[PDB]
Amino acid sequence: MQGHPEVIDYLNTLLTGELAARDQYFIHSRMYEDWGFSKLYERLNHEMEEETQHADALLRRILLLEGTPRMRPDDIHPGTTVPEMLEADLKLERHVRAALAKGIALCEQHKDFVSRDILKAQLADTEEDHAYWLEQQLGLIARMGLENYLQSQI
Amino acid sequence: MQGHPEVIDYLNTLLTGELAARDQYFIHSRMYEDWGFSKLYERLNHEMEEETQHADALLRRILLLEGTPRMRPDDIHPGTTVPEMLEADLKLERHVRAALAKGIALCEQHKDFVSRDILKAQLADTEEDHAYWLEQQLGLIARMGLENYLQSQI
Amino acid sequence: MQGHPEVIDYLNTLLTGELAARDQYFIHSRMYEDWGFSKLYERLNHEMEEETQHADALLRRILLLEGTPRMRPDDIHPGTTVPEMLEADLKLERHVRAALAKGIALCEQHKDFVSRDILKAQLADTEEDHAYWLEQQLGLIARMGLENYLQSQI
Amino acid sequence: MQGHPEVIDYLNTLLTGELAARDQYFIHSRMYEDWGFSKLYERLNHEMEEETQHADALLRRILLLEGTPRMRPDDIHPGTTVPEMLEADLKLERHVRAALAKGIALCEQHKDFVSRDILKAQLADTEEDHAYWLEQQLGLIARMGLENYLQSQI
Amino acid sequence: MQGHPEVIDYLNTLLTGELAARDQYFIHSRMYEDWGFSKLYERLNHEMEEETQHADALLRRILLLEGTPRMRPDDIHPGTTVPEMLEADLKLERHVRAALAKGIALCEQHKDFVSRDILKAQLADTEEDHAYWLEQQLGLIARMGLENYLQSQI
Amino acid sequence: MQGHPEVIDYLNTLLTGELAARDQYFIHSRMYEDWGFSKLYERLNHEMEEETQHADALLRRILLLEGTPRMRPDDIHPGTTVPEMLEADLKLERHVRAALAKGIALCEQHKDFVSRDILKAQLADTEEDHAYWLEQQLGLIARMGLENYLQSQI
Amino acid sequence: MQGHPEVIDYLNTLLTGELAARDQYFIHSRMYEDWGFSKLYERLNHEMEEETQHADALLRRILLLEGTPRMRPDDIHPGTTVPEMLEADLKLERHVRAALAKGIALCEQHKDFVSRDILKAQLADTEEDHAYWLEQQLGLIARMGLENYLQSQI
Ligand SMILES: [Fe+3]
Ligand SMILES: [Fe+3]
Ligand SMILES: [Fe+3]
Ligand SMILES: [Fe+3]
Ligand SMILES: [Fe+3]
Ligand SMILES: [Fe+3]
Ligand SMILES: [Fe+3]
Ligand SMILES: [Fe+3]
Ligand SMILES: [Fe+3]
Ligand SMILES: [Fe+3]
Ligand SMILES: [Fe+3]
Ligand SMILES: [Fe+3]
Ligand SMILES: [Fe+3]
Ligand SMILES: [Fe+3]
Ligand SMILES: [Fe+3]
Ligand SMILES: [Fe+3]
Ligand SMILES: [Fe+3]
Ligand SMILES: [Fe+3]
Ligand SMILES: [Fe+3]
Ligand SMILES: [Fe+3]
Ligand SMILES: [Fe+3]
Ligand SMILES: [Fe+3]
Ligand SMILES: [Fe+3]
Ligand SMILES: [Fe+3]
Ligand SMILES: [Fe+3]
Ligand SMILES: [Fe+3]
Ligand SMILES: [Fe+3]
Ligand SMILES: [Fe+3]
Ligand SMILES: [Fe+3]
Ligand SMILES: [Fe+3]
Ligand SMILES: [Fe+3]
Ligand SMILES: [Fe+3]
Ligand SMILES: [Fe+3]
Ligand SMILES: [Fe+3]
Ligand SMILES: [Fe+3]
Ligand code: NA
Repeated sequence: MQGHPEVIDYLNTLLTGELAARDQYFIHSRMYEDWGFSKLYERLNHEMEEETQHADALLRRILLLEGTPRMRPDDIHPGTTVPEMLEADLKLERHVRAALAKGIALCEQHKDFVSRDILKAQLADTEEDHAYWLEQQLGLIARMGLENYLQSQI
Repeated sequence: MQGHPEVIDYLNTLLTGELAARDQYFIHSRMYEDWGFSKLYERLNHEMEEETQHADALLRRILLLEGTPRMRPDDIHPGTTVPEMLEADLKLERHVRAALAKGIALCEQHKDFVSRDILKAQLADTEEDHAYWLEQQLGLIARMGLENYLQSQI
Repeated sequence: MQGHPEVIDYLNTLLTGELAARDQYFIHSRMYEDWGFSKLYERLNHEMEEETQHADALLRRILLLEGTPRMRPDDIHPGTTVPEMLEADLKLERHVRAALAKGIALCEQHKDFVSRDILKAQLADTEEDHAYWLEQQLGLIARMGLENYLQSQI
Repeated sequence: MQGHPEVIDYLNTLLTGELAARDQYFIHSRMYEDWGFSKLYERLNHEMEEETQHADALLRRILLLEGTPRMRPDDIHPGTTVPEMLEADLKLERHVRAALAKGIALCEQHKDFVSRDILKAQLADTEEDHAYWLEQQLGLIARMGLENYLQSQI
Repeated sequence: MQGHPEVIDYLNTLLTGELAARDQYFIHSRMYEDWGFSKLYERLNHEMEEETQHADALLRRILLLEGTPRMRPDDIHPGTTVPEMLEADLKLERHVRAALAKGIALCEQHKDFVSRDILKAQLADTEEDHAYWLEQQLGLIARMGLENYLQSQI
Repeated sequence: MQGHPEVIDYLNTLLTGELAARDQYFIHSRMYEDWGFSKLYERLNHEMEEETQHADALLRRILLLEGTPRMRPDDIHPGTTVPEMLEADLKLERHVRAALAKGIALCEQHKDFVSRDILKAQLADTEEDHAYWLEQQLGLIARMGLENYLQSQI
Repeated sequence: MQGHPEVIDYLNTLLTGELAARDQYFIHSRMYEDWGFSKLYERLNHEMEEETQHADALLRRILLLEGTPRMRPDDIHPGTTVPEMLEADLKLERHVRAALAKGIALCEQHKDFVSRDILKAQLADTEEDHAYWLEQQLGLIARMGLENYLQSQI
């Protein structure tokens, strides 16, 4: 079934963004492990798998709609310290959140309700799981201090 | 069996107080979880269930005594930080403690010994479980500092 | 992430309504049990738990959106006989249904699609589970008579 | 193997009748459930599955005999109340019974003994299971009254 | 709860379409089995069950909304060869897809968000399961030839 | 119990025909295995066992009726290639089908209803299992070509 | 421990190549599934996981050696048909093979024997698993024809 060219293009924009999110969590999780923070490694490794699934859902939907997926990831922007890395992932998730919301609006306008639902599932993941967890870590650092927070992530 | 109107009225006062305790633990537990303190969430979520059972015991006893339960909760007074929330719950439990003790005295005076025993069970919970645990947390903050205490509640 | 103030306010209106639904089922279920209708007790006790979960979902979403939840329940309006209690719960659910539908429209307008989905889940529960079951009981009373219906709920 | 054109045509008449029986039980069972009579729902849902199997046996036999099955169901005639629905299903089963008996006679005449046996299996189901159960329900309503009968089907 | 007459009417249009889809898969699956293609039989038998569930969801929703379901299936249009049957089912699913999308738009307009969600679930099934699988089979025939494809479906 | 001499004689005719069917499947199944088509071997080996049981039922019935069974099999007519062997077994089953139908008519005429039922069971096996499967194989060869069909039977 | 800058740079070149291999298998596997070749989907999905592990081993080794991993994947070059996709993956694996062999030589020269061993493990995977399997598929297409080969991958 041929999708609407505007929806396919916009799914392709989301796809290169999810491929990038996957890669930024790839490097941050391994950096965390390199420093001995295994709890941060585990969480961001898990989030890398989750972004791979988000990318996979977009890719498959684009193929079903007879589009050609764009496989070049967006640039990533890794941090160099634990607070910079948390902030960099939160900025990325906020960008994804905004992009998914605009995508849902576009899908509704072009009456592509299944693509809309696929983006809504990812939006809920972005807001209630990925971004929220990051806001919490930054909040924890603010409440107990960075040293105590890092101790808790060994 | 018709209870004494003074006992029924006083059980109704305790009931609106327990409905309020339930609700104050509802909001504090979720605030704790919002900030990433899952151990505080778990404990206050558990205490919300316990106040619901205390409310339930009062409600059922009022119905057995052919009274009409008053279902409007007392106002709650949530805190805005972990130490304010602990202090606010301790103040509420101290109020409940005093109210239950006065109720036991009233039940004894009106020779309603089963209602007295129901309040005694709740009084033991209030003093030895709910209030004591709160005093302990505040004591811990005083002994290791707030930052260390918060770290321990992640 | 800061939610839209209009959405947060409206979620807060829904929250005080769910806290009230929870409490009206609290008292009706116990009244049913007081009279010996254990099947009505079981169903409304189950519905009290369900409204507590609906309230919980709203409360958590409001906190995620950086709002302050309003914990005062709306007034309840319990019945005094089995048909009045069924009618009173149906009137409450119809009110909730209308309020949730208006909320979904508001969330769509402010492009808060995750809050919309949370309300849609609750709307489906309200229409297809809570309100429908009540309409059925009233329908049963109409078809076999109140005496037979009450016999069936022992 | 080419069947006798008269037998194939007559199997096709039975087939559109079974497709209709399936559909009339589809709607009646769901109407019963809509009203809260789950025991009537369960029985007629089960009978819908049974008519689907009766239809399936006829359809497959028609294909084996190199005919073309007629898939348009006969008109159905649902009732609007429990006694009308029982009467409407009994009238349909009595019609099926008569049609199957005439079919068995036709198959015997054209020496199609396997098609005869397939109709005999369905005739036994129609008389001893479907129609009999309906006659029993109507008999029960007559003996204990409609209100008591409906109570028993919740 | 009385639904909007325009939504009820449109659900009734979808219902007669699902009853038809169920019946077209009924006959095609049995034709496939008659020819010895058991893998096609299994898949279309499974899809017949799925359309029966789609019909059932619509029927129940119409009853909940106090409408009267229309139980006459749309005409079906079975093929006479494996490629015609695949094409005929794909044409039917494309028609259903378009009809469901228009229905979702109508439900949104009349603020019937639960009926909208029921259609969205069916739309996802239609696009991502039923229609996609058909497009794949036709694609396979194009890539390996009809003879090889038929061999693979024994 | 002495059977009718005409029925006994006719059962004896069917018996020598079943002994022959058993033997023709004996040789064809082993020829299929000799060539490496193990799926054809398995099916015709299974059908040899089934004809042995059909023969056994006739033999025992003849003895019960105090007749003397005729144990000389009819001549068989094996094919020399897979399509000739399928055609030769289909011709044999069509002959058996016709002979069983005439036998059922004869049994009905002589009011030997148990012998009739024994032949009806075998007739259903002949039409719906043995002959149908053969027609299907020949149909498959016609649809995918003989080479592909043979590949599928390895 | 600081690695040799020339080795770190060369590991970084291999890393962007493995990230690309991972992505080319990502898209090809999903394209294969889109067309209904589930065996090709399964194999290339498995190879995507394997390249992710190869990338992960390089990334971690670069961090251990105190380098900064380069996370931008090389360009990929997906095919548009099954033979083009197989050829495109074989060309990529041949490039990886050559790059790994040059890397092993470089590591030996700089006496980084553990990095050498990590590349040797990946080289064995590339030659004996990934590239060999691709050569086999192309060989199969050449021996039985593309149509038969595609049939075998459903
Ligand atoms: Fe997760
Ligand atoms: Fe997660
Ligand atoms: Fe994502
Ligand atoms: Fe998640
Ligand atoms: Fe994310
Ligand atoms: Fe406890
Ligand atoms: Fe406790
Ligand atoms: Fe208490
Ligand atoms: Fe306790
Ligand atoms: Fe307490
Ligand atoms: Fe429930
Ligand atoms: Fe419920
Ligand atoms: Fe609710
Ligand atoms: Fe529910
Ligand atoms: Fe509710
Ligand atoms: Fe049955
Ligand atoms: Fe039955
Ligand atoms: Fe029937
Ligand atoms: Fe039956
Ligand atoms: Fe029937
Ligand atoms: Fe399925
Ligand atoms: Fe399916
Ligand atoms: Fe459907
Ligand atoms: Fe499906
Ligand atoms: Fe469908
Ligand atoms: Fe068998
Ligand atoms: Fe057999
Ligand atoms: Fe036989
Ligand atoms: Fe058999
Ligand atoms: Fe036979
Ligand atoms: Fe492997
Ligand atoms: Fe491998
Ligand atoms: Fe590799
Ligand atoms: Fe490998
Ligand atoms: Fe490789
Ligand atoms: Na082949």
